[PDB]
Amino acid sequence: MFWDEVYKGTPPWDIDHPQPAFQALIESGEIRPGRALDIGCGRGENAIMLAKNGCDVTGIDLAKRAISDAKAKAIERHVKVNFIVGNVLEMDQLFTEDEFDIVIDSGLFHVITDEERLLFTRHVHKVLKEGGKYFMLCFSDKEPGEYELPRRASKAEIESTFSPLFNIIYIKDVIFDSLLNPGRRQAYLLSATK
Ligand SMILES: Nc1ncnc2c1ncn2[C@@H]1O[C@H](CSCC[C@H](N)C(=O)O)[C@@H](O)[C@H]1O
Ligand SMILES: [Ca+2]
Ligand SMILES: [Ca+2]
Ligand SMILES: [Cl-]
Ligand SMILES: [Cl-]
Ligand SMILES: [Cl-]
Ligand SMILES: [Cl-]
Ligand SMILES: [Cl-]
Ligand SMILES: [Cl-]
Ligand SMILES: [Cl-]
Ligand SMILES: [Cl-]
Repeated sequence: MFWDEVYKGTPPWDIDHPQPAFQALIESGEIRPGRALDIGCGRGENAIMLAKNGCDVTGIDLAKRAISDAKAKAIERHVKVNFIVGNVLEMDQLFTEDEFDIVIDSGLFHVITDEERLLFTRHVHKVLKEGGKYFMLCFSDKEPGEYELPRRASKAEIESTFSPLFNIIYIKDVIFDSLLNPGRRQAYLLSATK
């Protein structure tokens, strides 16, 4: 399918290190040891980073190629991570309620379609523990109107999407590392709690 196609090679988000915004959450004390889920984990850089910093990590992604490459990376780097092929819009059949202390989202929200957004928020909300944290990284949208392609998320769009089920702690300007020529893209980091 679609996501197997993009992993026939190295897509622009598929950097060889964890995203700096998530590394900084470790440095700032915001990500503390617990059970963590990386939704749309790709080839596993952020998930492995969380695992090397005291978390029990599960990563879920639609693309078997990404999951297979993520697993091999964890094996190479002597780290234990639970990498599984799966659909975040169906993960109620994979995880029970109130399971994860942390959910990280590095570019998944960015690709979730409008008609799947409410369902997406509900599934993320369901698998998080009481008091659980959701950290989401996306490209920032500060331009009036919605002509920009690919989509980018404004603070209003983020607030409108995640306020119904989450308490928003902050939406911070950050950088998103990319393989494309402006290798640093303006981005938002949402910190939210269940
Ligand atoms: N419904 C869904 N369920 C699980 N994964 C999904 C999904 N829709 C898209 N994805 C995955 O979400 C990822 C977005 S690209 C981001 C990959 C990784 N988080 C990184 O930072 O490198 C892709 O790997 C894609 O296969
Ligand atoms: Ca806009
Ligand atoms: Ca937008
Ligand atoms: Cl990093
Ligand atoms: Cl599916
Ligand atoms: Cl279903
Ligand atoms: Cl479970
Ligand atoms: Cl629907
Ligand atoms: Cl418009
Ligand atoms: Cl880079
Ligand atoms: Cl709640």
